[PDB]
Amino acid sequence: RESAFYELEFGPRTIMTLANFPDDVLPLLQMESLMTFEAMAYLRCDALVELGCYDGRALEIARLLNARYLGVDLDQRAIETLRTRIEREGMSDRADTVVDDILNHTRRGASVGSRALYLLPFNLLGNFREPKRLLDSLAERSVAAVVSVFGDSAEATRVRQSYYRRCGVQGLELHTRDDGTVFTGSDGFYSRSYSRACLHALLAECGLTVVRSASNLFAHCVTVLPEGADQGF
Amino acid sequence: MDLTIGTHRESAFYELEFGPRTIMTLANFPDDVLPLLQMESLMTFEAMAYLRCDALVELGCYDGRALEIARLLNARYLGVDLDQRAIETLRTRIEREGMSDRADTVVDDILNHTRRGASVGSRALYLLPFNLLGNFREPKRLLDSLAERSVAAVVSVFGDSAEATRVRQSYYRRCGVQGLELHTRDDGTVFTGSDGFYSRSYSRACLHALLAECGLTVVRSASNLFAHCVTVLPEGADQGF
Ligand SMILES: CSC[C@H]1O[C@@H](n2cnc3c(N)ncnc32)[C@H](O)[C@@H]1O
Ligand SMILES: CSC[C@H]1O[C@@H](n2cnc3c(N)ncnc32)[C@H](O)[C@@H]1O
Repeated sequence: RESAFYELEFGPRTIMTLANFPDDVLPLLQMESLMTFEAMAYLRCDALVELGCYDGRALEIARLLNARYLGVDLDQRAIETLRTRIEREGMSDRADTVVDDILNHTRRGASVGSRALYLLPFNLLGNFREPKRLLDSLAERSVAAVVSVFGDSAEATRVRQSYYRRCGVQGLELHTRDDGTVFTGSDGFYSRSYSRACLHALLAECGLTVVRSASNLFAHCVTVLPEGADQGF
Repeated sequence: MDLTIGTHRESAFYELEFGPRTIMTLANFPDDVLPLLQMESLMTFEAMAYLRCDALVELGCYDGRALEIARLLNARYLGVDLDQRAIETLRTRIEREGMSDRADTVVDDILNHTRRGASVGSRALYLLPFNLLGNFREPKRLLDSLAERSVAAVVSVFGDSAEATRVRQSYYRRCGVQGLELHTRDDGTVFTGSDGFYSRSYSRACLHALLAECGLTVVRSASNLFAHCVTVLPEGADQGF
């Protein structure tokens, strides 16, 4: 199961500590941040729900839009950092956190605001062997999602190999596929990249319409609407 | 006549072989640096769209930390840095992302560029990212130079909160700044180092006062626990489309 590696004491910390990031990770994070900001404005989302938020990697986006924020992560320590930041930034009335599995939240959690955008950041979707389970759950509590994945360029694969080595992923193996590159590790680590075509196809199969699609050397970022989601203001 | 007079100007530390690399390597960043970088990225993106800037000039761009902003707006981009290795990385990325027609780089002192450089596009926004302004003991000459080739600037600085000062101390130690000293001041804490390293933070009030003294009007101001980011217009810059 996808949650196995991130239930390990230092699974999340090793993956999300900036100290383990090659410089070339930054353009993926920057594209995703800008797309999330623009999507929330255009689709009139009053709430941002960040799945796998760690220490609140998208909190600043909600802050600049005066939107509600919910961060969901399994990492208790990273959530305490986020809780402290929310308090010190005077955002207690607008921002909250939950320590839970993201699938528990998407299937069972209460609504955040009236029009919530769900962010799947920094290749979160790529950590799922069966991603349809997560994508199918989004429609219930959201009018929109932003999905950020690693691409399948030679440079993307090289950056990822360097990244996952620095994180100290054990039994790290590279598996070249048609529609992306899969990395596996011995402690249940799983991460795949996506071709633009494979990502679009997967999203269509789960009833998610692509409104915006951005690509750089390292990443694909898409803004999607559920089929049957209200498109109003 | 004098052995070291004129040798500790802002450019001195960044003319050292590994000066730029040590400061701009993402691995040396505490996690709490990321909200500063995210806020300035969002403000730069929004400013360019609203003010109809067709060009982004990133001063101290390193490997092209704001290239993605220009790319997502289909804007022209110029990256200015003293670091040849980081500019080479940026040139490769520009080629591979098919931006050779609209993105360029210069290896030069940012002050040489702002004083003597040709215009970029028709309406350029100048980005002073990641506390660049704070590396100057006397920043007024840089701010005074901005009006000539720009209709707008985004200025990103560390704030003077207890947390900001602690994050900066951790950050500068991870960069391996030698003889690191912390100088507490009301309007922004100053860190110094052995090889000419100088970095100050700014209070909201001090940053606003400095910008006004240099004829730069704040039109948007954002703050978090760690940082202040402002969008400024020069007094007399055209504000058309
Ligand atoms: C951005 S993907 C990595 C981050 O997402 C978090 N994460 C990954 N999978 C889950 C999950 N199933 N439930 C909650 N948080 C998760 C990890 O703890 C880490 O902070
Ligand atoms: C964001 S401040 C650090 C970055 O700005 C660059 N930088 C600092 N001062 C100058 C300067 N005077 N001219 C050019 N690049 C500079 C450094 O080389 C580094 O990439």
